[PDB]
Amino acid sequence: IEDHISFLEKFINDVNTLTAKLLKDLQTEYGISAEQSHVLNMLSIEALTVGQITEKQGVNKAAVSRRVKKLLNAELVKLEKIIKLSNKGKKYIKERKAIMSHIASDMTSDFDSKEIEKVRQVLEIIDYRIQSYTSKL
Amino acid sequence: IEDHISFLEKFINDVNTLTAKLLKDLQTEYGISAEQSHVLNMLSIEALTVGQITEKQGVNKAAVSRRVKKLLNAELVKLIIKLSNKGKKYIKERKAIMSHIASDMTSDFDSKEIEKVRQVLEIIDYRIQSYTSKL
Ligand SMILES: O=C(N[C@@H](CO)[C@@H](O)c1ccc([N+](=O)[O-])cc1)C(Cl)Cl
Ligand SMILES: O=C(N[C@@H](CO)[C@@H](O)c1ccc([N+](=O)[O-])cc1)C(Cl)Cl
Repeated sequence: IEDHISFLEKFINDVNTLTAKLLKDLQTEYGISAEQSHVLNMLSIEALTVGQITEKQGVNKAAVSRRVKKLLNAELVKLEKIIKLSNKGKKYIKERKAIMSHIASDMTSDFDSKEIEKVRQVLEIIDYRIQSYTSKL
Repeated sequence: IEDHISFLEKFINDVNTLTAKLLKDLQTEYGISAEQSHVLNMLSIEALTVGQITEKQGVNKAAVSRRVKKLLNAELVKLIIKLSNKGKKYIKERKAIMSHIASDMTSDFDSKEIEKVRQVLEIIDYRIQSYTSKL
């Protein structure tokens, strides 16, 4: 009830702890820092400004800047202007989705796509609401 | 199933987005960065010796090392490293914000619906941890 908030916090912590570990090598192979990939996956969504990324993240603006340039030095992301992803950066995101999808299947081998449908409908609606709140200050 | 993973990925991204904005003013008011707040947030649960404090985040040796102490000074942390009273009070405040907003956002839902939501995230989390542990 405010216990769901905690669970949700724990659930997220776990996904990060897992995704981190699952993506270690690939990040090494790319030269990437964890916080850098999360920017790449953050842009995997479209294109954002360095303030947007800092404001959607909540870390020191300088740090976001230090990671945004390193991605342009590595040709992982390009510019419009705004900051898009480069193809090099895409094959990455693509190599990520592939590792994610392999494990997600194990853990969801025995589910009911109908069970899942309703649950997702409830989330898209919560997601919709979270976004509206965010825009207003 | 890739679209299911994209959504969860996005879903999370917003939650994180939103929590940041919603706590910014209060974290600034306590003089701490967001990153110092999960450090407290992880301790809202337990108390931890550096290793495990990093065992969840999994980032740098220095990132952990130069935020841990800051907090003792701000006086919201103790060493082990457990919460301090001022720290305990911060969380109380943090939980307020989060709960009112989450409530007033789920309010029109049939507990039955939300419950099946949590039950499917629990099964999913149960498998993650188990899998995590298998490294
Ligand atoms: O933006 C920053 N520094 C610039 C200028 O030196 C950048 O060159 C930089 C790159 C890498 C690192 N290093 O710590 O990973 C620091 C700074 C600040 Cl984090 Cl010091
Ligand atoms: O890896 C993270 N990065 C984001 C979360 O929004 C970043 O803004 C951030 C990192 C660490 C902490 N701190 O509380 O541990 C807060 C925020 C998690 Cl906290 Cl989700």
